[PDB]
Amino acid sequence: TFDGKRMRKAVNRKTIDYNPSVIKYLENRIWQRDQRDMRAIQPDAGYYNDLVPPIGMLNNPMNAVTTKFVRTSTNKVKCPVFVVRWTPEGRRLVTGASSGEFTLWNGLTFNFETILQAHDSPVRAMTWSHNDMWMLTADHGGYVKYWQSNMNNVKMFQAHKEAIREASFSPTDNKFATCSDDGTVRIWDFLRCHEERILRGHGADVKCVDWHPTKGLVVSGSKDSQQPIKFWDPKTGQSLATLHAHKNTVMEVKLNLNGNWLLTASRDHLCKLFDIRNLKEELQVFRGHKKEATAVAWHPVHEGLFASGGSDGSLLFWHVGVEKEVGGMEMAHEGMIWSLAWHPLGHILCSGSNDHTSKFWTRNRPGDKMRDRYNLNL
Amino acid sequence: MYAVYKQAHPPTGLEFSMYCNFFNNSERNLVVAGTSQLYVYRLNRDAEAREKLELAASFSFFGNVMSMASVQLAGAKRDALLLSFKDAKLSVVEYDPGTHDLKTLSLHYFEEPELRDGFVQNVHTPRVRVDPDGRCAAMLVYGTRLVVLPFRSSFLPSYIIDVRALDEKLLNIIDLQFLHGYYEPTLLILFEPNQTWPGRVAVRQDTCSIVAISLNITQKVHPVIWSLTSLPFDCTQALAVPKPIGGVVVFAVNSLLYLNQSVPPYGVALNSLTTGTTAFPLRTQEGVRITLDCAQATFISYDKMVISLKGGEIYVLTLITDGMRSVRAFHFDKAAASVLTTSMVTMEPGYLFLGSRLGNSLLLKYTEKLLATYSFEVCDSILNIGPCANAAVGEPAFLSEEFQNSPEPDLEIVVCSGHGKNGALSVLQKSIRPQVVTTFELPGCYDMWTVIAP
Amino acid sequence: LGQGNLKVRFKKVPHNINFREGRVARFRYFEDIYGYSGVFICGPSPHWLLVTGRGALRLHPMAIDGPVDSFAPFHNVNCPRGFLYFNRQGELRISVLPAYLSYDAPWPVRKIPLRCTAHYVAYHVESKVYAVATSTNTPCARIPRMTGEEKEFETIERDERYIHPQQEAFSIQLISPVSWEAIPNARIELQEWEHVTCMKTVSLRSEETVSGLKGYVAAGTCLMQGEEVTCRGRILIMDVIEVVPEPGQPLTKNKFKVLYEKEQKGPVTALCHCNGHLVSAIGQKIFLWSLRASELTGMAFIDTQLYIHQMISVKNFILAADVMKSISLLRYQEESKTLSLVSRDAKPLEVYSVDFMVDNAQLGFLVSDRDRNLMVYMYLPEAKESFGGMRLLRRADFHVGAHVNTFWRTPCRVVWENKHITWFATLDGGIGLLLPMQEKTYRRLLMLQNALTTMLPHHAGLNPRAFRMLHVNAVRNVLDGELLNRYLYLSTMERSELAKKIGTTPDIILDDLLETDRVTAHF
Amino acid sequence: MQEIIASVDHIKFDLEIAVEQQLGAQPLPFPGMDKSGAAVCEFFLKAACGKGGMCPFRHISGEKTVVCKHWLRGLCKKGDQCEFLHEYDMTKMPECYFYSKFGECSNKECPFLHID
RNA sequence: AAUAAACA
Ligand SMILES: [Zn+2]
Ligand SMILES: [Zn+2]
Ligand SMILES: [Zn+2]
Repeated sequence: TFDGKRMRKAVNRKTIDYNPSVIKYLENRIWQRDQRDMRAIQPDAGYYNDLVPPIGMLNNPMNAVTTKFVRTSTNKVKCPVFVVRWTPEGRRLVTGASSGEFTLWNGLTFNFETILQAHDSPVRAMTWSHNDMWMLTADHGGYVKYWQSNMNNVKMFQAHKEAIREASFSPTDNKFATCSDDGTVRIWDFLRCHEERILRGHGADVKCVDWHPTKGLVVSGSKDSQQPIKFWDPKTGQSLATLHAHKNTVMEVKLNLNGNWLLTASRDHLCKLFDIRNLKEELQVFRGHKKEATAVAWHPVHEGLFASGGSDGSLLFWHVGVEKEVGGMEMAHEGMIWSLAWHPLGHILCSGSNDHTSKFWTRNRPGDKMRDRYNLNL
Repeated sequence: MYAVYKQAHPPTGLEFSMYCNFFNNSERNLVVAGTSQLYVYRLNRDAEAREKLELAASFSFFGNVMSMASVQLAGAKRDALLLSFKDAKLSVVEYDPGTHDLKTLSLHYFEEPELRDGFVQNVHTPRVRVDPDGRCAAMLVYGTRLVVLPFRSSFLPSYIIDVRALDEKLLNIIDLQFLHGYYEPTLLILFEPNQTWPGRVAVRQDTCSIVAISLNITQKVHPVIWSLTSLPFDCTQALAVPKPIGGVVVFAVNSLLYLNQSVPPYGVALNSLTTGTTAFPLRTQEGVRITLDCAQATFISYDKMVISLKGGEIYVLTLITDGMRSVRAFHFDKAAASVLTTSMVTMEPGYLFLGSRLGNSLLLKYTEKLLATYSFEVCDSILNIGPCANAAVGEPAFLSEEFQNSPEPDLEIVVCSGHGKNGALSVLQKSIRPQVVTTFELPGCYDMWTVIAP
Repeated sequence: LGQGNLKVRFKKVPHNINFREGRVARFRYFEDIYGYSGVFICGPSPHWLLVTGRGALRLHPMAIDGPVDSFAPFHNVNCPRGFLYFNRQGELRISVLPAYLSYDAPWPVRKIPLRCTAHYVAYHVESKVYAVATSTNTPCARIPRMTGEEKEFETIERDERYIHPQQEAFSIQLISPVSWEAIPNARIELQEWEHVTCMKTVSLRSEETVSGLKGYVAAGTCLMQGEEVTCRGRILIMDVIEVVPEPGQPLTKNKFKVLYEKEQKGPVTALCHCNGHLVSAIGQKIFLWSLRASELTGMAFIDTQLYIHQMISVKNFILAADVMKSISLLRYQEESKTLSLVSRDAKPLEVYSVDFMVDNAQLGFLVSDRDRNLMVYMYLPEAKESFGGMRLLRRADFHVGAHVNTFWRTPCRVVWENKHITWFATLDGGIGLLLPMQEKTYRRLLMLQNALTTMLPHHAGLNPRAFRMLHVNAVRNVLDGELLNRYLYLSTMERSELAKKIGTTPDIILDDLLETDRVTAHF
Repeated sequence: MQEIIASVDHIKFDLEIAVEQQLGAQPLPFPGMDKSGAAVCEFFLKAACGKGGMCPFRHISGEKTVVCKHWLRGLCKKGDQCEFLHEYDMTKMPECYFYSKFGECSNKECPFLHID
């Protein structure tokens, strides 16, 4: 058993510390005016001082192509992790497993901090707020819990009679939307736990929900090939649009924080950009996932780039304006990637398999050789 | 809730610098600019307070200058200024006689949301370059939209070449210059079509490229003549080499290239960090171990380029030329050290200007020594409260005893100006506080005069 | 014109000066006073008109000795090249310009070349000295690992055709205000890889002096050794104590007494003082240490946001400033040893540094940005657009032309009884200000500013209204005294027209624009 | 030093008035919360506070001699029904479990108490 | 006390 009561030896820990990078940028940005003023991080291991976080190099977003492996983070009960979030302080990392546990993993140095028995069902959804206040979760059972920053259990309520698969949140603490496997998107009142409205007319089980950061748009994705992507209108309840995008089973749908770009993972080996103000045409598609693309996460301080999971555990990195992918791990993260979550500083990325593990991914260090088993197996 | 902003000190510190015909065609005049302020300095040589930069006109803008180029238009008696302001505003201005102000010639607002392709957060600054023959001028709006201003009213209507809809899929521009020679405004454009980071060079070895697009002004097409495609991954600014040699030098961080259309590539390496990072054929520059990442440069009439490095070290690169006007080898010399610059200008031949934010941006003077090594001397220095990182209010220590019982606080500020080799404290004190050495009490008198008697 | 006329014109120039309280002259030309030629403009707000060989026109006020009636250049045997003037009370004063400044810059300045990056400065009030953190560049040689037992340091073994990385070694100087040389035997040099993140002047409570507070110089500093080594830090509280000087070196009476220097549990990023408590920022925590005889005893902390890089505070209200996330206001009670979160910003904001806009009863939170902005937040619990006291709200928006790191308050020179000018020095060499006003005097000028924005030929065709917009709603409430300064530049015929077009006379506006110039004539 | 020149000790700001009588703090939703990040209500120490259970700020009780070990990392499920203290005084910590039971400790910077 | 030590 594991209860913190038996003694273990003293150990130094694998540290990915952003503090020597963030301090460096503060010293920089005084005498830096742009990125065209920045001193170059020459490729050698001696230039470990000159790293700035990705806010320092807004230009050149290939900074945050996090292919350097850090740490497999596995539990002692070996359940496959589904959702992964960082605390918006960048302090820890709550992670959802099939037995309904929230293992809070550390941030600068990763250890473990506590276990929870949160859900009676496999966890399926996890989002924080725009302030750090409230965390939203959801599961296979239909129960949605509110969580604080100290992970207090708040009043829980059966939001759905069948398995929720997402929950995203309005630009406030007032409104959010959960889609489930009954096929509906139900938009919720935050405080009253009151069922505002049901967005029917969808056809089959909808497994993702997004909310547009300003305009109040609920975007969804579907297994139903007839009604795959629906925009919605949260105050009225009417179907605003319908976008026929994918041949089967749209997995995860994410909008930028700039408010224009729709991004859509799907089981036909594709990620697609849609400008949401022009649904007639189509922006670029993203080809390179040799099996199905099951997880997608936009980069926080770089609009333009995102990481894109695979059902073969393939972990790929893209960029808007760039047709083929940038980073690459194949046969490397083993299993089926369910979710990704960047650190708030966009410098270290997480993962999560259908195998029982959940690896962590920092940026490539200067002047190392990528002979690692993820990058070049030689 | 309400406030008034008032600006107590105009911003000292020059981000842009040129040498144009601002007041008339007879004399050139050093037009330098900073954040939201333009300055035009003349040149004294017989000054009492010897050479000295004399200010001639200074101008305040309601907007930060993001680039600045100049071109003498058709039949004009002065040299216009192509300013560039944030979110893609061009503004062609001129000095006017009569009213001693400016005079706007043209206003070009390019802040259209379809010119961004959705990218809200503008990261690229709009960059203004001119064709040295004065045929056209090109602004790189938002990184992806070459706005061309044709020249001959003295103007023609502009147009927006899409960058990403060219050949070669340019997609990450680093620098762009108008090259010399030619019959049409050829514009070299460095880019990175498959972008990498110094720190990730084992799967992405060297991805920088060049397209010398040739602008047809009338027909409004653009042939992408001449492309190279495996330049080192970390190339900083490109630079157009003038007419009698032609071509381009392309500063990389750890190397330095000389590229041309009919000549094979020739480029040397400046340290042994080019070993596992570059597949481009690099020789070994003997007796030199430096880097070129933030290094401003200008050209001596032909075959001599003044590189001021990071660290403020001036190198005068000599391009050694064959009899067929081709570059054979390079030749460095460690010339003197000077200001941590942000710009560079050749003035009247034998004078250089080092425009700098962080440091007193000063006027130099190179001479020939008794191949052709140049020795530098500082003639004048424009005073420059630099990037004030922190600043604290202090009390001065020589307040005279007559002013002592004054009710207001009497204080100054000490300012952490500059950076690095030009770092400083600056003692800023707005009013003037005299030293009373002798006082008198003479009532009844109301005026006073002083004369001189032997 | 052919008949023989002057081939010159005259251009009027902007000012800051008003002449508002035999033939007496107010314009007295002086040649060769401290090397300078020019004009002393007498009167109720006396000014100097200095033009050197630079050719630029310099307007330096002289607000000491009150108004000045007359003036004369004076050159004597015992007096150097100086001047000579009447007080208003009939006091003849032989006087000399102080000889250390240079009056050729827009403000009088003396440049003190340190030849190393000055990060901070802190005027220690007791014993009257400055304490500067510096940094020089040493070529690096070791790469710290952390392999499981202790730090191991890999020596950089490369080719002879190799340039080295830069290691910066930090030292805290001690600059003396009397003559501006540094003080020998007073230079706290730090460890090998330790970087100063803050120096301030911190007042901690004590039972020695007749007051409570003492006025130390506290500096926070942490070790940068790359992202693989855990960055740890160390609070360096100092003290400048006058000892007897060495015979021959009278500057050396000043010397540090390091009270506290102990390694903390994480990087020290920001420092503040609150009623004699030391408020320090370690990691994602902000600590509240109290200074005992030799040890710091912890009293309060809160698990804050990512990287708190600026904190200033007054009257137990701590205003933090993260790099990405949010500013926070905090609050420390004494009777319960607790620091707590009162209101934070909820939106992401890439702060540079923060301040305190002070009104007669309102406290505004002036917060500069990455995007060259200023903005004033307030804590308004009765407002319904925030949550109930759990979200700050911006109440003014402005777009400075330049980045801003420095911030300070002053009393300005009944109205203006309790309002503070919260000045700043921008990161491009300029020094601004934000003078608060009332609702009536603002809107008599916003009618003017909108009349000044449209009906004037601005330089380079620029729009001053859209330039001073927020650059993300832009809830602007801050005027532009560099556009309103053009009203002082218009002719008095043109002045009266824009007064009638907004519904007033020029004399009401000239009583409004010259009273925002009079109360802001410090330094 | 900011307190010689621009002193504000004589000002009663609206900010200090906003935090004494708390100026309209809403009775917090979801009565199984924690009241975390909140300081104290002076309405409870002097007299009756007014609202019970669903109140914003913290209500303290006596006879708490040991500070809470979970609370330091930022995980307090109990809140004000906690049987342990929530200050930062480094004298009321528990005995370290591995120094009291299992001989010596392991780490070098153990905060917890080591008694013999 | 509710996982402080969750180790390779
Ligand atoms: Zn209460
Ligand atoms: Zn507790
Ligand atoms: Zn112990």
